[PDB]
Amino acid sequence: SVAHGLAWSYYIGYLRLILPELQARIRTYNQHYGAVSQRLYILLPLDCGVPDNLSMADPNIRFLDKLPQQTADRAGIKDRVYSNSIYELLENGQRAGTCVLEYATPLQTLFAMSQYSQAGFSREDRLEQAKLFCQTLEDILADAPESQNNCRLIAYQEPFSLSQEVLRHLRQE
Amino acid sequence: SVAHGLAWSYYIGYLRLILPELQARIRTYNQHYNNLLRGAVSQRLYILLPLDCGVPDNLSMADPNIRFLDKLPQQTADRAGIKDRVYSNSIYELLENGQRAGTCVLEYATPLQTLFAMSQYSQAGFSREDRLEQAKLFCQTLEDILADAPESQNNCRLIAYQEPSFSLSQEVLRHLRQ
Ligand SMILES: COc1cc2sc(C(=O)CCC(=O)O)cc2cc1OCCOc1c(OC)cc2sc(C(=O)CCC(=O)O)cc2c1F
Repeated sequence: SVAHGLAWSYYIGYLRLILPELQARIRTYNQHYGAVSQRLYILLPLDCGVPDNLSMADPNIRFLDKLPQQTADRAGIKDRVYSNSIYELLENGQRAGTCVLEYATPLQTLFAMSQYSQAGFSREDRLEQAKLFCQTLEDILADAPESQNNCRLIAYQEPFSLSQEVLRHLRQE
Repeated sequence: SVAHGLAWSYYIGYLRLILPELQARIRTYNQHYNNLLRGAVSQRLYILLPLDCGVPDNLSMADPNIRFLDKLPQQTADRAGIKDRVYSNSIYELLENGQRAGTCVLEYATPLQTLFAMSQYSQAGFSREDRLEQAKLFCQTLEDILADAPESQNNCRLIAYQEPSFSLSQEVLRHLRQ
C-alpha cells in the first residue's frame, strides 16, 4: 500500500539516520545552556495537514532555537544536512516544556496525492492511509530500540490545542 | 503500490521544493564560486536511478571517473516545523581518458534504497524478487509526474540503468551530451 511504503521510507531514509545521533545533539545543546527534553517529537496529524510554521498552528508553540545540525555523506550528497528545531510549549503564559518537534512530511504526500487526479488516490481513502502510516511506523520502531527510544509519535485528529497534545506526551516521560 | 507512492513522495517532498530554486544556485556557483578557469557546471539535477536499488553514499567508489568538485550554495526553507531546513547538493566532474568531459549536480534517488531495504526485511512484506519491478515502477511514475511539472522536468534528468564492467560516468555523460 501507499502508506505502508511511505512509513518504511520515512524510517529507512530519515529516522534510521538521525535518531542514533539525536541524544548527543540534545546533550551538546543543553551543556551549552530548563533543559531541552530528549527525543524527536513527531507530529502525525491524521487530516494530513502539514503547515511549515508551528507557531501558526498554535501560538502556545514558540520557536526557541535550531539544534546544532547533523551532516553525513548521503547518496552522493556530500555533508547532507539534517536540521531540527527546538520549541517552547506554553500553558497559561508559562513555559511547560521544551522539545525538538516537526511533522512527518510523508503525511503531506498523502494530502497532495488526494488533490491531484493523476495520483489515483481519493480523499475518501486518505484518513485510512494516514492511520496506516502511523501504525506501520509504530510497528517498525518496535523492532528498532535505539530509534524507538529517541522519538515519540504524536498522532491526532482535530474535530483544538496542539501544545496540549504535545504536553500530554511530554508529561508521560 | 509501494513504488507509486514513493515516486509521488519524492516529487512532493523533495523535487517540487528544490527544482524551482536550482537554476539560480547553479548560476551563483558559476558566477562567484566556480574555479575561474574551469568550465561552467551544467544546469539540471542529474538523478541516478539504479534499477538494482543499490544506493552507495560515495559516488567516487561507484566509479573513479566521477570526482567530487564542490557543494552548491545550500538552499534553506522552513519546512514542516524545521526552521531553515537545509537542502545541500554536490557537483561532480566526469572524467573520460583522464580528462574532464563534464561537470554536473548529481545524486541518487534515495527512495530506491527503501525498496532495497524492504526486500531484505521480513516485516516489510515485500518479496526479494519484487525489487526490479518496483524500481521500474518508481522510475516510470516519476517520469509521468515530471511530464506535468514543466519547471521541474527542465531542472532535472532521470538516469535509469541496469548493470550486466559498467561505467556509471559513461552513463551520465551520454545523458549530459544529449
Ligand atoms: C528516501 O525516503 C525518505 C527520505 C526522507 S529524508 C526526510 C527528511 O529529511 C525530513 C524533512 C523533510 O521532509 O524535508 C524525510 C524522508 C522521507 C522519505 O520517505 C518518503 C519518500 O519521499 C521523500 C520525502 O517524503 C516526504 C521527503 C524527502 S527529503 C529527501 C532528501 O532530502 C534527499 C536526500 C535524502 O534522502 O536524504 C528525499 C525525500 C523523499 F524521498
